[PDB]
Amino acid sequence: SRRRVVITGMGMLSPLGLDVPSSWEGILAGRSGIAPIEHMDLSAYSTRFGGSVKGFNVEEYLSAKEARKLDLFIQYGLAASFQAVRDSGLEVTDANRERIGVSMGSGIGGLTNIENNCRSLFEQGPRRISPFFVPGSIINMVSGFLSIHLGLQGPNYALTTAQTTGTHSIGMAARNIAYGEADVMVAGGSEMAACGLGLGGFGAARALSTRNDEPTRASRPWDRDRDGFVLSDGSGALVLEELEHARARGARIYAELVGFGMSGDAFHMTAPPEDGAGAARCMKNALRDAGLDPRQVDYINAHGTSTPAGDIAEIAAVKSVFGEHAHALSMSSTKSMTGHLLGAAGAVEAIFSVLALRDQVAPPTINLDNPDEGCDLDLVAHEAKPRKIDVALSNSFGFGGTNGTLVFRRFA
Amino acid sequence: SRRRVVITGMGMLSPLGLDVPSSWEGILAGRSGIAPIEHMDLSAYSTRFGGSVKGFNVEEYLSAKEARKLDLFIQYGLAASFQAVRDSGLEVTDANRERIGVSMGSGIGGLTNIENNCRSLFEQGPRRISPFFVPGSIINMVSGFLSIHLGLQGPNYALTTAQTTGTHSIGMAARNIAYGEADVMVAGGSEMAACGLGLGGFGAARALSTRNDEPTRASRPWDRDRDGFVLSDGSGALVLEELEHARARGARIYAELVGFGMSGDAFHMTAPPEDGAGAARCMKNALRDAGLDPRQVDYINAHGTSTPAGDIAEIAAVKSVFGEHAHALSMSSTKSMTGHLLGAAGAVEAIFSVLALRDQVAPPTINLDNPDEGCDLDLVAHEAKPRKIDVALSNSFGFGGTNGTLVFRRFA
Ligand SMILES: CC(C)c1ncc(Cl)c(C(N)=O)n1
Ligand SMILES: CC(C)c1ncc(Cl)c(C(N)=O)n1
Ligand SMILES: CC(C)c1ncc(Cl)c(C(N)=O)n1
Repeated sequence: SRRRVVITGMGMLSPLGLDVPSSWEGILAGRSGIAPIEHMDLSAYSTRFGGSVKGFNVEEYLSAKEARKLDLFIQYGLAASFQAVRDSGLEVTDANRERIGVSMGSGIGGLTNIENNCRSLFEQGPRRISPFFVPGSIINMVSGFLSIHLGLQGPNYALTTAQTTGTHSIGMAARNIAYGEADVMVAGGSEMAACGLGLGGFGAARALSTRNDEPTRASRPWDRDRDGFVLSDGSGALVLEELEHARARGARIYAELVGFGMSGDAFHMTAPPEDGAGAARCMKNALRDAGLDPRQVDYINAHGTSTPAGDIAEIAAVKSVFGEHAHALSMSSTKSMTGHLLGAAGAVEAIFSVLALRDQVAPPTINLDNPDEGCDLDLVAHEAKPRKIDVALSNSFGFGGTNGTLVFRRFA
Repeated sequence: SRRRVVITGMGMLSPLGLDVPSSWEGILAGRSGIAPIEHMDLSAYSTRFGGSVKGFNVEEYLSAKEARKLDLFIQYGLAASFQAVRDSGLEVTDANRERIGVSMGSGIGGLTNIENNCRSLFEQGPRRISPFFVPGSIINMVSGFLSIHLGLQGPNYALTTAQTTGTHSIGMAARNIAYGEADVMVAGGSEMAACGLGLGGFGAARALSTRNDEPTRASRPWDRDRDGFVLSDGSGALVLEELEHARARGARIYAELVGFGMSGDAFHMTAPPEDGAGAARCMKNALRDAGLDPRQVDYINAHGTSTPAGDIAEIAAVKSVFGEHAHALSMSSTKSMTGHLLGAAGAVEAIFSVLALRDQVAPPTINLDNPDEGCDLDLVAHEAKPRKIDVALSNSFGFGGTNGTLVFRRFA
């Protein structure tokens, strides 16, 4: 029968820091991680800024021999995973290695490496493709390399559900533990899509903010002057652990994962329905999964991408699920500060939701100068709001109409 | 407890055929779908052959306009999925659409689209990248597009576990149903990596057979003259359905899905351990999941890729798990005929495992002219073997040491 799941360790790379505490300090101070991109020339592009990871030292985590063969998204995923496992205090042994698995996902994976090898192929021929091209680029190799480095022999897989990846990865890893398939899972996501194909492709879809002259103001969820999402890089990883297994080893427990919901919009390849019907179905699934009255929800980490249709669909979904209580909870988009980490969005946002619980503070939605029509909830405009938070919900919505909701609560 | 899961519908594109019965007819006749790749200059490449889908007509499924937006791997996944749903007879309604979901995966995703958009970007700059590049290339768009087309509102996700994708997708979809998160799932995988990037990428790792003179003899699992796997394209989709749901509407049931096993080798990025210890844990996990003794297994659809180390690891793993029964079961690699469909391998091989049960016949391992050292199991060399099959296993063992096993049983 279904076991309880707690969070015992967290790890992160974000545009705000090279770990969780540094990222969280940035979140609570309303700091932007968005800046013009330096790692390539973007003068031909309609968007030239993003949330880059600043000063990432892979030689804190991996031999340079290994690092040189792995896409940045794998390096970022391993870094966050290593942080999370160290943070957990968990020791891997012959007695437990079969019971510890990994589910680290990505939306796109090793686009930079694939682009770079495509350029080699076209200009120079196939003999110039890297021998490490496949294992260094495909999405499942965060899970793969983490298992090899730590000796994890439990379920080993990867999700790819676009902007919902991190939320799905964490939810389905919790189900693995709940149902007895594992006692521990390392789960989350990683993304580094900031190459010509990534910025060019989202640019071709007119999905990105073009606020090149004021990048820190570009990401403005629910603001009347929003003009698309900001592309950001990084990773989130959590150690999920069965409750009794955590208790038995004296683990520090951050929070309990009580609820997971999924749904499909079955509406449009890229656009959310205006009424947020699929998002509402997904949150209701999650609240019923957690055995909660919707009034128990104190804080929502919104998807809040700063798109015209996405931001308003989320207000419509929260109002439909929570009714009058929609005016009592706090909802914020930390994408106002971090931008959109795509496959890693749900992973860093789950961590922010757990830290909202630990610290009893709703993070701000920065740049919310002029809330749009009907965006009249507590969106924690501009400044962090200390408040009672027993239950936190993290939402993600993705291309394909794919929705995920995670429900966390304080653990006593 | 747990609900029972049955197979009510199947769909396929393979190198042997454009549907299940044509593909299966090729399998039982020992036909090869391997040939030199056409409409492509592979002069500078060390491998110039593989398993192409021949004569695929996407306009049987999609309008020309909707097909132009989607990578070939997505088109192939949608063709298999539509076939599977049609085969099942299922009627989607407002009363059941929240209980019907999708988990169709891919190993490598939209390399063809990535190539063609790289060409545009490198030659003409980012403003010539297709607007549909991102939503038409990402792995979760088979699940996305299928959900939108059929109005499926159930769990909507995509796995990417390299060569294990199709096996994991089907197994985790079976869990969704068993644990009451869905009544119906469409599950499996699709792949189209016979672009330069796939032939070039696997070729740079020297993972491919280079038997260009005789492509049909290239894929020769357990034969002493094997020299790596053969790259192939296509898709497999199953309709998985809760047993009472299937009985209530009078569904034709092909077989029961009784077991799902996962493990991680935690050994190496691309090569299995010599003794196949991970593959052995995974098969034991699958049989435990099914409450079956190894003695009850009649038929194994091997991973059987035609790599020197992979093939010998699987023999060791089967001898370890099955002991005095390892010679009584029959084990074959249909990759001897189809080549290696990577993420779709596990999907088409689950369908071949179900059909082995329906028709009481072990498909052949063609090209097994000279079994290697210690490859003395019943490998069904050369020709199909009619026999008793109550229980059939399908194994997938991929990059990152990620393992999956499905256990199917006759239903009556
Ligand atoms: C199994 C037989 C009846 C068959 N032949 C061809 C096709 Cl394409 C299909 C299908 N499921 O769409 N089914
Ligand atoms: C499985 C059933 C519904 C089906 N689907 C597709 C085809 Cl092609 C046929 C047929 N050949 O009459 N029958
Ligand atoms: C990229 C190469 C050097 C590499 N890096 C890390 C690992 Cl863990 C392995 C492996 N054991 O398969 N190989």
